[PDB]
Amino acid sequence: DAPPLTLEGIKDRVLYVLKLYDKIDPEKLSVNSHFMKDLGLDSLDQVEIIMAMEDEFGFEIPDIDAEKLMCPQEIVDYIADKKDVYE
Amino acid sequence: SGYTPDEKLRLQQLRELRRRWLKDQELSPREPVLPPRRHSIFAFTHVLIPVWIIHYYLKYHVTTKPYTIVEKKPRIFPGDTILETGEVIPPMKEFPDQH
Amino acid sequence: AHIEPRYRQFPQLTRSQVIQAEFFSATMWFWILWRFWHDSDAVLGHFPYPDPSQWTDEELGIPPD
Amino acid sequence: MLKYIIPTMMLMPLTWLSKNSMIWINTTLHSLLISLTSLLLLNQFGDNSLNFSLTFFSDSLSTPLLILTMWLLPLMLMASQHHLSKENLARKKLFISMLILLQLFLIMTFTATELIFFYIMFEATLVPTLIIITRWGNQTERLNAGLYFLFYTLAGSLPLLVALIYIQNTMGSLNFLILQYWVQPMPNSWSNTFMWLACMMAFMVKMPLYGLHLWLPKAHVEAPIAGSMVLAAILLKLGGYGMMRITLLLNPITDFMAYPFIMLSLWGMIMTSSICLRQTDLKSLIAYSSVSHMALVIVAILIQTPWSYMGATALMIAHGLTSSMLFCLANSNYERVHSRTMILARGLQTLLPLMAAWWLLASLTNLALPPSINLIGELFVVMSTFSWSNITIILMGLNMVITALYSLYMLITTQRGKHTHHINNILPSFTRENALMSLHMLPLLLLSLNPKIILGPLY
Amino acid sequence: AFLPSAAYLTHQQKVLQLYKRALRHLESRCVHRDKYRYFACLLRARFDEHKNEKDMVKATQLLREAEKEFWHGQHPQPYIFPESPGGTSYERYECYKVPEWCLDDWHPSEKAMYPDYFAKREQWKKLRRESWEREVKQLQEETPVGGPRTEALPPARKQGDLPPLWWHIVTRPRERP
Amino acid sequence: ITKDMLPGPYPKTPEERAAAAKKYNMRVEDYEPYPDDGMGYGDYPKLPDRSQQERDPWYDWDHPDLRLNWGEPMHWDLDMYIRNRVDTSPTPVNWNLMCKHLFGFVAFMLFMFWVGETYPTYQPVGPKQYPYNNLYLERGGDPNKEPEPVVHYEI
Amino acid sequence: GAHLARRYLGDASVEPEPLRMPTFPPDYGFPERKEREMVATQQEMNDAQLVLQQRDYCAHYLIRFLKCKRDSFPNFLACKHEQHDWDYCEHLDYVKRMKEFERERRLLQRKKRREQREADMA
Amino acid sequence: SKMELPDYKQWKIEGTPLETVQEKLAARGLRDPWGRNEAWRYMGGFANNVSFVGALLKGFKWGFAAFVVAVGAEYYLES
Amino acid sequence: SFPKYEPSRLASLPTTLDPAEYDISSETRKAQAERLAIRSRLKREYQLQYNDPSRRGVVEDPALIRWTCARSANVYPNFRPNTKTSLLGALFGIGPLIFWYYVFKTDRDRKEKLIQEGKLDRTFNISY
Ligand SMILES: *C(=O)CCCCCCCCCCCCC
Repeated sequence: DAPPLTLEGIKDRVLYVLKLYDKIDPEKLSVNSHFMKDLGLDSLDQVEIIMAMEDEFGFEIPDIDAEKLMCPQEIVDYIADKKDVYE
Repeated sequence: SGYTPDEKLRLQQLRELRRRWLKDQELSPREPVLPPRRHSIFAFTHVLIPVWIIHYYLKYHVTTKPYTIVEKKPRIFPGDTILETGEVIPPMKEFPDQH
Repeated sequence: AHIEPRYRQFPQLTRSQVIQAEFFSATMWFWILWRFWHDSDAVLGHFPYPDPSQWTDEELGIPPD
Repeated sequence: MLKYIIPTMMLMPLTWLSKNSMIWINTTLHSLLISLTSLLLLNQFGDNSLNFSLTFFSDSLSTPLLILTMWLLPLMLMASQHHLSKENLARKKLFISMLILLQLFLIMTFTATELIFFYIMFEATLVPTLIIITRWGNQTERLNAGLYFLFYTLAGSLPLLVALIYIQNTMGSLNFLILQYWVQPMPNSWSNTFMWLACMMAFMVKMPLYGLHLWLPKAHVEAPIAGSMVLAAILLKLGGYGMMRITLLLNPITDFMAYPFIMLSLWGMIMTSSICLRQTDLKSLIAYSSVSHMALVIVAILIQTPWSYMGATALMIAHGLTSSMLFCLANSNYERVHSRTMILARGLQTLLPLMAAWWLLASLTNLALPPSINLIGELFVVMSTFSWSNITIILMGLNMVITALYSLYMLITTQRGKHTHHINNILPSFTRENALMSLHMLPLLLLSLNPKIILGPLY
Repeated sequence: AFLPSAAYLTHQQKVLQLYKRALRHLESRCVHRDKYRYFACLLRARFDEHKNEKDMVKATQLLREAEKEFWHGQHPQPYIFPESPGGTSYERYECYKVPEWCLDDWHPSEKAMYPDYFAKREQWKKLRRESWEREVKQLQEETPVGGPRTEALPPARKQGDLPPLWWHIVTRPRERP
Repeated sequence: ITKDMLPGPYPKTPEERAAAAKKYNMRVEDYEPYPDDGMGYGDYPKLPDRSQQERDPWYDWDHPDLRLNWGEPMHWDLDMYIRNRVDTSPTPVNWNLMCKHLFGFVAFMLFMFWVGETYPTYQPVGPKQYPYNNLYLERGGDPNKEPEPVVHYEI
Repeated sequence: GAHLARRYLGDASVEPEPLRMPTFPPDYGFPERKEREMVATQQEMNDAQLVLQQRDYCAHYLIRFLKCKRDSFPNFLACKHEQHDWDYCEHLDYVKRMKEFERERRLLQRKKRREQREADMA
Repeated sequence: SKMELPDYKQWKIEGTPLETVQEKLAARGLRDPWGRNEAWRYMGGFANNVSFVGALLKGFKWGFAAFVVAVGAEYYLES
Repeated sequence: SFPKYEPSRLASLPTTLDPAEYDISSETRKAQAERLAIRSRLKREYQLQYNDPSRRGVVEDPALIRWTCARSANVYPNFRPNTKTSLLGALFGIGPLIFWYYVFKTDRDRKEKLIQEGKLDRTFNISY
């Protein structure tokens, strides 16, 4: 039960669920791709992305931290902080 | 708008400090330095010895006192034989059979 | 060995668990069918129920008046 | 009774000629020897009491109280040796002498066959207790607490002295055996009414009765730990013992004259119990619990049935032990966190597991868990009060809720939840505190095995 | 209305929070995934219809009416994640989160079983007591007079130093000790 | 701790109200003391009377379990409004609606159980018959007294 | 369950109540009606320690079934014939009880018919 | 320690009810941008699930065969 | 249309349904700024004296001591005997005492009357 997580594993997870979005071209985004700056997304699309993060990793990100994550690396850093990865 | 760059610097420094702390939380292979220090005996010590002890207790300390162990008298039917005095109880009246 | 965790796909199953599950389901159905074949009365009824309307007045001793 | 008075009075040269580093060891050793010696008072007969001389006697009611007192003194000696570790040697010896004098006065109060001797040492117990409270109490309100305690006791108990001298002039004697064989009925008059009131009100105050209990949540809080032990474990029981002794002469006026006071406890043990649901102070919570239990004792004495008397004896002994243990636990927490408020230190089971186990066991014995003698006393009082009247069971049953409703509450906020972050001086439990808890508790659970030695003189 | 970063909540933040909680409650009512997708796209269209609104009082009135709609349309028991507040296993392991200062009270006999860990602990405490005065002297010179107006903390400004007030946020216990 | 930090009497003049609000670490226009009805409240503030479950469950508190901050003026019934005790959090449906529905359901069930008790359900059979004078000796009847002989006839 | 509706929604003058029964003498309409006779004496059934509820008119097959159950241990599933006899006798007793209920109902119906006939005639 | 993921292009919504709901949204003039995220739910071993009647009679065939041979053996062994 | 939600004592109004949240006046902004400033000052003091490596003990809280002193030791000097306090004390102090006294007196009088007339069942009652 509860297999351990790793930084490259969770990065692969967030990227893998990110290329399954019909509003995002998978051949353009990187780990420092801003949503409404480099990808031209919307705030509501960022909310849907955060809900996808919650439904992917099984824990809910609070709203006051959900309004701050703007790049995939920021989501990686937040999940790493909340799950205490790479002991 | 996400973080300010000031907050981003603070989060990065706290994250690398936290990762160093969690790396230091690991154990070296010598730790912990512990100092140096019969097949079915469960059926003997945990079963047979209590049977012996409390059978001695019941036979020689409980039943010697009056009315400690009272048992319901055995059921008596028409047709069996008594060990204590030997009477055969008479059989019952003939059934006016329904079948 | 142990069961590795799969990702977005059907997980690995041992033959033993599915064999035992199918065996116990078949045992339950065999028990139900066997007990309904032999007893057959605790569900449907044991004895006939005589409705009171067919009893004559002679056996009830009803005086004709 | 001279075989216990003389070693107790020889404890003072023992504690006054000892070295500056071995007063505690010598005093604890010899008081434990006296506690072992105390077991020779169990020679009780089914008809006659144990009479030693013209001055002292001991039936089966005084014997558990004597054993509890002489067992309790070493416990106070072990408890009160940490907040007096930096104290001057002469003041340390004076504190130990005050404890020794209090024990001597108590153990010759419980054995006096004559009533005015009982009154004299029943009031001689005031001086060392008051000196301890007003000298070694910590905060400002120890002086007001001492004034309240002393004046409630004396203003309640001077008419008791007047009534006792009137009894000596009228009946001709104050010996308890002579009064047992020369007792006359008290008719219906106003003089007999005030006779009953003068005989009862001193013990009403010292029980305490609801409405006269205002000196308890002060004197039980501002006092030190040993003062808390004597305040909760002997003196209340001393008032109960005096009540049991003096209710013999007040028949049959009691059959109506106890009618208000029973109500003053029957409702009272509700209200004070509810106070424990909304107390911000741990020591005050324990004090109000003591008020409720002793009010139940008051009802048991006032209805004067045999079952109620044995329930009162068992309840007094068990409540003394449990209240002393609870005061010890609260004092340990106060020593560790340097504040008495209950909500400051939380989640202590994560840091102090064995003290949490002692807390759980003490709380379980507080809410009358069977087969402990707390439940035996509470049960017997319940049977007797049900025989007295029916609706009383409601006033019992609701109490049976509310008691648990604070006890486990006292278990939760002090031991369960998330710990306080900024409090980082939670040292591991010493051997002294654990030994004190075990010496408080193991006699109680052992008394659950053979309770017939604490079931009163009419067992 | 209670935040450590901002004193208040803006209108866009209220709209985004409403969209989050409405989508969560709709997911609760619409357990099957395809039905949830249908009504989630319907809710996205309904939120996108009034996206380009410039009259602020009209947007506020629409927000209040949408709040009334949501409060009429709640699940009596919505889905909560197990570790979120109100969940089944929220703060379950808080009995296991022993603070690290208890390690200072360990006996030397049991401290000898972990030599390297306690050497690392000693060097960590040495680092903390070396950087504490630098952190507080940074704290006095950064904030304006009359006290800080916000709860946000400055980072490590210079080189070779640590961010102020870092010890209780770095050495915090793990989620599953 | 100093003597000027403890609560005092009820403030009446505006400068005493300002000093009280300064003492309790709150704004002067946010500080409303209890009414001066002589119930011993003094100058302690009247908080908005909400339970600790209503606080923000995600903002980092100084006391995470109590959902409280260091130095904040705590409620007069904080020992009442903790998360282990009575909650005031809003409900999906109205309070009067809940009370009316529960009382109506309980009253309807009690009335229907009374109606069913008045009108029982049985089977179309005669009473059960036992021999030997309804088991007179087996029911604890004394053998010395002779009862009335009853008998059951076949049908 | 139509008798409940007949008594509750119609009238109770004809429908017999189950509280007290019978309201008629057994010799009314039954010349030479003979009583039920036990097979079991009270002494042997007392020594068999039967339940007072089970001490009814058909305890003989009950005693036979209990003797089978005591004598066939540990083979606990081959006393079906004796218990079949016992609950068959209990079914016959239940048939007798509902026959007595129908007799009471028909006698009350005859009472109603006779009283209305005598009221109309005079 | 090391985790390997399948290809992200293999999830397609065709045949699944996600295709039906996407076509319905298109008929209403909308689109579903998250169908590929949960296209895995209706594809693979998690597709073709039994109903209540199928789950209730699980193992009924072997149980009926066992009942048949048991009743035949009880028929033969009596005579 | 939709039923309006009204507040109760045990069920407060939701934050999102409060009109006062939507008021965007500058005075409300000043009030929230002052509240945030007070909270930031107190938090800064607490975590300045809380992160100190030298300190070992209890970070005492003046609010807790203030609350305890108000709850226990400040009740009497702020009490004035008026009609409300006297009527509440007489209603809740000697009301239940009189009620329970009358109830128990009535029951025991009836029981004694039944006992002395040989009416109450006291056959096996030998433990009292
Ligand atoms: C009259 O109907 C006598 C039977 C007892 C009363 C009616 C009981 C109805 C409910 C039980 C039968 C349900 C059949 C589907």
